[PDB]
Parts: sequence; C-alpha cells; structure tokens
Amino acid sequence: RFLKVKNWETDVVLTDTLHLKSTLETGCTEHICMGSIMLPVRTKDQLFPLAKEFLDQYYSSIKRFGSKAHMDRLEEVNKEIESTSTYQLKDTELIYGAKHAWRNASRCVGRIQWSKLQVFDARDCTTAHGMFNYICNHVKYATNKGNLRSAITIFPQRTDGKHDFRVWNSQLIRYAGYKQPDGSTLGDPANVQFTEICIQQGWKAPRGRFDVLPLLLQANGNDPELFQIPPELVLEVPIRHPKFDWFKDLGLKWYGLPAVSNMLLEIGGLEFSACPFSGWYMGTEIGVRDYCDNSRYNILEEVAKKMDLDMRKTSSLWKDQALVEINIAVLYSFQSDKVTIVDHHSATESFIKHMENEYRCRGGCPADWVWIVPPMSGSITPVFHQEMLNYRLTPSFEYQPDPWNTHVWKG
Amino acid sequence: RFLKVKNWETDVVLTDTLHLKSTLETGCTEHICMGSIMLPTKDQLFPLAKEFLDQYYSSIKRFGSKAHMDRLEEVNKEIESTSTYQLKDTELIYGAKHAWRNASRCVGRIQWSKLQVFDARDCTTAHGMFNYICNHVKYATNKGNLRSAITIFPQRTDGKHDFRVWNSQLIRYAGYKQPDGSTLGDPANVQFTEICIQQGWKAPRGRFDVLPLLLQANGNDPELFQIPPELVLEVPIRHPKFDWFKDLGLKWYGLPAVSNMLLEIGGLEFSACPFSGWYMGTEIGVRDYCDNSRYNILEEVAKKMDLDMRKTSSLWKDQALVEINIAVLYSFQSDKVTIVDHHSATESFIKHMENEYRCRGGCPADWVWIVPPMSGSITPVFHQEMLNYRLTPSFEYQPDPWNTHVW
Ligand code: HEM
Ligand code: HEM
Ligand SMILES: Cc1cc(N)nc(CCc2cncc(N3CCN(C)CC3)c2)c1
Ligand SMILES: Cc1cc(N)nc(CCc2cncc(N3CCN(C)CC3)c2)c1
Ligand SMILES: C[C@H](O)[C@H](O)[C@H]1CNc2nc(N)[nH]c(=O)c2N1
Ligand SMILES: C[C@H](O)[C@H](O)[C@H]1CNc2nc(N)[nH]c(=O)c2N1
Ligand SMILES: [Zn+2]
Repeated sequence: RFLKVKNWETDVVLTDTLHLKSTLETGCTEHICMGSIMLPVRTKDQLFPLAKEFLDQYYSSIKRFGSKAHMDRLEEVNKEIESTSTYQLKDTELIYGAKHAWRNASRCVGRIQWSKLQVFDARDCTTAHGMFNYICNHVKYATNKGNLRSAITIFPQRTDGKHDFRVWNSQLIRYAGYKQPDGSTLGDPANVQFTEICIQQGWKAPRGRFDVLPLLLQANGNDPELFQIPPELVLEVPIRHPKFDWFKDLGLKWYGLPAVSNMLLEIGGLEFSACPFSGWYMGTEIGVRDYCDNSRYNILEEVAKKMDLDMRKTSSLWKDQALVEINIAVLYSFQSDKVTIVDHHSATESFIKHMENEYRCRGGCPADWVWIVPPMSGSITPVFHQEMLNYRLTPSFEYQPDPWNTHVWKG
Repeated sequence: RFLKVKNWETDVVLTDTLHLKSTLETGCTEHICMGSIMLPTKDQLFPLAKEFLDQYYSSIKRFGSKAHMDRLEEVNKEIESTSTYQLKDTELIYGAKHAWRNASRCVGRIQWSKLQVFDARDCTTAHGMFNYICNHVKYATNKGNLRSAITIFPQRTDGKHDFRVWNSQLIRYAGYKQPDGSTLGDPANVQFTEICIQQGWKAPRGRFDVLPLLLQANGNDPELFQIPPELVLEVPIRHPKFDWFKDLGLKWYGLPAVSNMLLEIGGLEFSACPFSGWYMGTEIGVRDYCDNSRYNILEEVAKKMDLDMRKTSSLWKDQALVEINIAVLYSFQSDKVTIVDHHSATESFIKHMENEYRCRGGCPADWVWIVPPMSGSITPVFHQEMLNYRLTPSFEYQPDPWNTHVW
C-alpha cells in the first residue's frame, strides 16, 4: 500500500510506505479524527513478539539480519523472557532504541538531529540519591556552558509496575508557581500543583517569580525524595530586547535547558518510565507559549502597554505585534549569551529537509501537523503547507500517568 | 464511545454525543491519522432522504407526526417513480443552513442560522445563472455591509446535466505567465485564466483583473460572462502608520464567495451552489498576500520597513506579516466593508462550540483549518481540543469540471 503527501506550496509529492510498519493506535477511526486531541505489567505472551520485532529492526539496521549473531540474540532473549519474565537490552540496543524513539517522535520538529544523541545508561541506579547524581551529570553535560548537546539518561526499566523509577517533575528545570489567597498567581501558573507537592514534601519555597523547582525523585517504587539541582548547574538567560531598553525591566529570564522528564520510553516491549531527555529550545516555546499563554506568565498586556499600542480593539493586532517583539527578544537574548537556540523559521525549514530525506531513505516520516506547526506565524513557515501522515512506530516515547495520581505511599 | 474534549487554557471539558450520527468517512484509520491532508440509485437514495426528513421533522418538533409520515411516504413514491425527488422550499433552506452548520473547517459558523437562501432551481441556461449570480453578489455585498448568502442551482440528475460554476470562487484575480519567466497577477489562477482565454476571454493582463464567470448549465458547454464591474466591491490597501504602503498598489475584493463545492442534502446533490459570507483578515493578509506561491509580498514590505533581512532570527518576516495584516483590517474598516480579525472570529467560534455542545451535543471541527495561519496560540481555538467528523447535509469538494467535461 502507498500513501501520498503533497506540499501545497511546492507541489512536491512524497510516497509513504513506512506506515505499513505502524503498530499502536492513533485514536482515530473512519468515523472520527482525533488529530487535535492531546492525550490518548506486561505478560511474556505479548513480550516476545515485541522483543523480536525490535531485534529484527536492530539487526537490519546494522546489516546483520538473519546472521548467527542475530539468531543467537533472539534465542538468548527468548530464554531470558521465559526464565525471568523480562530481558535486558545490550548497550548498543539501548542506544539504537533511544535514538529511534526520538526519530519516531511524531510531535518533534527537531528530529533532523536524531542520530546525535548522547545516551547515558543509568540502569545500574538503585536509589533517589543515585538518580540525583545521574541527573546532575546529565544537566551539566547537556548544558555544556551554553553550547547545548542533546542527551537522555535512562533509568532501570519497569518490572512488576510496583518498583517503578519516576522523575516526578514534568521537566528537569521549571519555575515554581504559587497561588495567592487573592487568586493571583506568582511565578509559573502551570506549576502551582507540583509546587504545592514539593512544598508538602519539605521544600522551602523562596516564593519568587522564577524559583527553580527541586527534583522530586522516585527509585524502585519507593516514596520520592527532594533534591535541589546545584544552582551553578542551572543556566539561565536574562531576557532583553535589541531595540527596546525597557524590556530588561520586565524582569524576565528563562532557563536554557529544555528537558522532558515525565515520559515513558518503550523499546522492544520494555518500559523505561524514567528517561529524562533534553535538546535545545526553539524560540517560540518560550516567547509564544511560556510567556504569552493566558495560562502562563501572560505578559502580552504589559509589553503592549510599554509599546503604547492601541489596545482598545483587537483589530489593531496589538497582541500579534507585542508577540513578535517578545520572540525577537528571546532569540536576541539567547544568541547574545551564546546559548544554543533556534528560530521557528530555521527549525521548520530544517524539518522539511529532514522529512524529505526520511521519505527517500526510510519510506516515511510520521509527523503530527498540529504539534509541528509553530504557535505563531504558522503559514509563513513551510511545515504549514506540508501534508503529513501521523502514525506510531516503536521504539517510542509515550505519555504516562502523573506519579502523584498513582503512587502507593509507603510513608 | 462518548467522547470528551478539553480546552487546555480554561480546563473546560465538553462531552460530544453528536459524533454518533456521523455518516461519511474521515480518511483516518486506527493506524493512521490524515488530519493534515487537504483532500479525500433508488436504493442508495431513500435512506438518505429518510435520514434527512427525520432530522427536518425533528427540528420542527413534529417527529412521528402524520405530516412527517405523509412526507416520507410522498418522497418514497416520488423516488420509486422518478428515481429522484424535489425538496420543499422549507427543506432546501433547512438543508443549506445545516450544511453550513456542519462545515467542520468553517470558523464562522456562529452565523449559520442567519443565511439567505436563493432558490435558483428554476434556472435553465447560463445566462440565467449569470443573472442569479449577479443578484447574489449585489445582495451579499450590500454596499459593504455584507450579508451571508447561497444561491442553489438545479440538482444533479443523471450527472450528464450538471450545473457548474467553473470558477472556484465568484470573485478572483487572473494569473498570467510572463516571458520574463515570472508571474503576473495571482499565481494560483494561471491554469483557469488560460481556460478563460482559450474559451475566448479578452484578458487585460493586469495584476488584479477580476476573472469572468465560466458558467455551465444542464451539462452543456460553459459560457463566459463578465460580472458588472460596479457590482464587484474592491478595497485599496493602506496602512494607518506607513504612508508608503499604498504605493505597493495592493487591493482585494470584499466578497468571499466559494463557488466550486457540492452541496448534499437528503441524498440530493447540488453541484452549483455558490455561497458567501465576509472575510477574516488573515485570509487576505496572511494567505493571499504572503504565501510564497500567491502574491508573495513579504520581501517587498520588509525592505520598505528596512528590517534586517540577513537572518531569519530577526523575525523580519513575522514583523512584516503583522503590519500587512494590520493594513488589511484597517483598509476594510475605513471603507466600511465587513471584516473580522482572527481574535474576534476565533472567540466567536469558541462561544459557538459551547452553544453547539450545549444544545446539539457537539460540533464537528477541523483544528488544522480552524486555527488561523498567524498567531495561532494567542487565539483561543489553539488550546481547544476538537473532534472532526462528517455530518450531512454537507458541502463537499468535487472534481474540477475541466477534467470532467465531455466537450
Ligand atoms: C535538539 C533540539 C530539539 C529541538 C529544537 C526540539 C524541538 C521540539 C519542540 C519545539 C517540541 C514541542 C515542545 C512543546 O510544544 O512542548 C518538541 C517536542 C518533542 N520532542 Fe523534540 N526537540 C529537540 C530535541 C529532542 C530530543 C533530544 C528528544 C528525545 C530524545 C525529543 C523528543 C521530543 C518528544 C517526544 C516531543 C513531544 C513531547 C510531548 O508530547 O510533550 N526532542 N521538540
Ligand atoms: C459570514 C462569515 C464567515 C466567516 C468569517 C467564515 C470564515 C471561514 C474561513 C476563515 C474559512 C477557511 C477558508 C480558507 O482558509 O480558505 C472558511 C471555510 C469554509 N466556510 Fe466559512 N465563513 C463565513 C461564512 C460562511 C458561509 C455563509 C458558508 C456556507 C453557506 C461557509 C462555509 C464554509 C465551508 C464549506 C468552508 C470550507 C471551504 C474549503 O474547504 O475550502 N462559511 N470559513
Ligand atoms: C527535548 C526538548 C526540546 C525542545 N526544544 N523542547 C522540549 C520541551 C521542553 C519543555 C520544557 N519545560 C516545559 C515544557 N512544557 C511547557 C508546557 N507544555 C504544556 C508542556 C511542555 C516543555 C523538549
Ligand atoms: C464563505 C466564505 C467566508 C470566508 N471568510 N472565507 C471563505 C473562503 C473564500 C475564498 C475566496 N477566495 C479565494 C479562496 N481560496 C484562496 C486559496 N485557497 C487555496 C482556496 C480558497 C477562498 C469563504
Ligand atoms: C488542543 C491542542 O491539541 C493543543 O493546544 C496543542 C496544539 N499544538 C501544540 N503544539 C505544540 N508544539 N505544543 C503544544 O502543547 C500544543 N498543544
Ligand atoms: C497541508 C495543510 O492541510 C494545508 O496547508 C492547510 C492547513 N490549514 C489550512 N487552514 C485554512 N483555513 N485554509 C487552508 O487553506 C489551510 N491549508
Ligand atoms: Zn485523524
């Protein structure tokens, strides 16, 4: 079966065959499309074909398909599964696996970089203290004094689902949010609930607008423990504007390291429930979403005031005007401080080239248009005009429930 | 099977039950989502009729009435005898309004019940069509105070006698290929323009030549008509702050009028059914003016603003984009021609959604089309989960007639 995608700007037509290797569900049916929907303990039974599927892909990739090495490995994994109900990946397989989960991540526009991923094997970790040490090392390596390097740290896989390793933070670095008794919010409104948890767990909150949250780390299904990332490891960028001298006085700054820590990495049927990964920011994540969402720092008004735009009617587009300036400032600031960042034009242009390369060499590139198109200026970027097919390949990154909702407290 | 949609900005959750009346297909499967893809007898006919007549009679609190049963009976008889049937005026109007109501890619559906329906089913010739279309244009335009309208020509019979408006929209600008290798006018309309010339149009070869109508009646060959220039309201584009903006020589037409779609009501197909409302500014200022494959004016404007165009990261493109969209809105407002900005329009649609969930149990919506082409996430629709499904009556895409026409 063949599927075609068309770019409506260039009339370039691509043919997808890769989707034939798709696995899990989309959430859609012939009767309904759930394209804009944000969200959607394993037996040996289901486990061996998943292991075998993965190992076949791995051995194909190194051009050793059907080799004695391939066959021995299947044999080895098979026995280990029937003996122990699970199996351990070789280091090479883990690395291949982690890289491919990123390659497969249909919501990630940064995938041109997928083969350059530093994989830190933390499968020997046994305690929250050990997790903390690993994560510190990841932060320091990835930050690299502003010259950011993509990395992922992989903690031990799930066993019976009662000994899960989890990073409770949604991201390694985020700012605290505090609800005031008057209903106003200080800091990042999105993080109010998680901040309360941290506080309950013993965190002494400074209660400012940009307090870096402590790590809340769970090893082996035990109660999570709090750790503060050494401040000297947390790289931050004061936000200023190249033309507007008043922008610095807004008091804005942001952290340089975007690092997702709440997702589950599936490789060959195995589940890695703690697998924090990091790259570098695309400007709009901070400038559009973090700063300008009504549910976040929500600075559009203050900025527009300082620009003295006509704010009495939306049709003056004062919001769009301020939005652009804020995004210029974020890009300006990061560049001036020599902290790796990419603008939405560069990143989408590079994604289109990555995508075409993937079609040519791989027969497809699953992509979620809803997430790929940037949250400002969508149609002046090339991805807007690009038809995409969304499907799910493994290895993959999956959502998982938030740990505070499922954890059995030991006390 | 009962589905929830969440707004991630407001945490409001809505429960959709209306999707369980979905009929047509999405293109999606359990293995693959095609959400970003632009394009897709007597026995077949009566259940479709019944489905529609049932929803019609339900809408007027008369479900299971004798008038309901009698109508159903009459239609069944008429299909058995004639192989088709004719809609009552009331049914035609209900159907057209609901086709709009069901248009999942339309952000402007809060206006759906306020639609003027012109019944043009008595039309027999292309001259008749031209007259009806002029009248539509004049009514809809209303000296700048736009009113939504649809004109509905005779329904398909054996498919050999289709009425078609060959133009994709009632009002558009010609496109010509230059010996300079470049393109003059609207690049998207080169092919259609050549067909007009081929069919005898004397082209002015300007940058904003309003295309003639190419009208096909009763499956006959399409004929050419020029819309009376005085009925085509256009708006010169200026900026409230940049005096030089007027010098780009830009204008656009006030009436957005889609003319290439198929209206399906109760199994009947109306292949010629031009409809119109009023513009959302981004349509002109983002897509028409700034698409690289359209008028593509970003660089020209940017230079006039003297932005640093050396590096993408100065966001000069985004800056020019905003000003271009400011000028469009300002120009229409100044000339008192109805227009709506994307903030206002998307805010309206969120209200409409909540109404539809509250009173109908859902609202089919295509997020990919509903979210505006600029400033997506500072509009409320960005943060609104939407379920996309196909309800009938419906507007459907159909094959361009030049690939179909047996000349
Ligand atoms: C190196 C430069 C990278 C760039 C510029 C980039 C860009 C982005 C952006 C803008 C998003 C959307 C984020 C949001 O809206 O919340 C995203 C999502 C995502 N990225 Fe990438 N990324 C990079 C690296 C990585 C790496 C190293 C991985 C994994 C190894 C990764 C995996 C993912 C996944 C799984 C998502 C979707 C997560 C979700 O649903 O919340 N990315 N990326
Ligand atoms: C009155 C104010 C209206 C507004 C502000 C509005 C807004 C829009 C916009 C922005 C689009 C996307 C068009 C594009 O990007 O090319 C659209 C599409 C659409 N609209 Fe509405 N519209 C209005 C009236 C109407 C009316 C009166 C009808 C039908 C009677 C209608 C039915 C549709 C349909 C079927 C589409 C999809 C067209 C396509 O697929 O190309 N709209 N509308
Ligand atoms: C690997 C990676 C690269 C990149 N460019 N962005 C990301 C997302 C980073 C990120 C950091 N902090 C917070 C978030 N949140 C913002 C709020 N959003 C709702 C969820 C994601 C996301 C990850
Ligand atoms: C009823 C209606 C209301 C509205 N605001 N917009 C529309 C779209 C109208 C429209 C006018 N001219 C041209 C187009 N084209 C632009 C190019 N695009 C690829 C197809 C649609 C669309 C229709
Ligand atoms: C409801 C909708 O899916 C939601 O707002 C999505 C839209 N696209 C997105 N795209 C990115 N990159 N990140 C997001 O959080 C979202 N949110
Ligand atoms: C490939 C993609 O579907 C295409 O560029 C779409 C995206 N969203 C759109 N949305 C609207 N309203 N109109 C359009 O023409 C498009 N084009
Ligand atoms: Zn879908």
